[PDB]
Amino acid sequence: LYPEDTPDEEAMVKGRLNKVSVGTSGQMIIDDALTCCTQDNYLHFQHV
Amino acid sequence: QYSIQQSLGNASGVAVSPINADATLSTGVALNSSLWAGIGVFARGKP
Repeated sequence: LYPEDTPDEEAMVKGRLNKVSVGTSGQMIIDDALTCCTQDNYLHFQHV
Repeated sequence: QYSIQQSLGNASGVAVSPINADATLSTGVALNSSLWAGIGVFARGKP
């Protein structure tokens, strides 16, 4: 919907937002998994 | 394909650093070529 515009990856990481990208086979893919945790104490990841 | 970035940031994409080589450095000097230089008076030449 918004061509010729690119997001800021670092701003999204600081704001704890998960973005999307284009995969190898031309399929849109979720390239990160983060949670709504302000600190970086191993809790922003969803795995733990 | 797509561009390969260098010195990746804080998340997501992967990167490859530029090729680093320093032990392979060497200096190329002939050290055997001999040439002579001089001045003189000649019939034809650019002064």
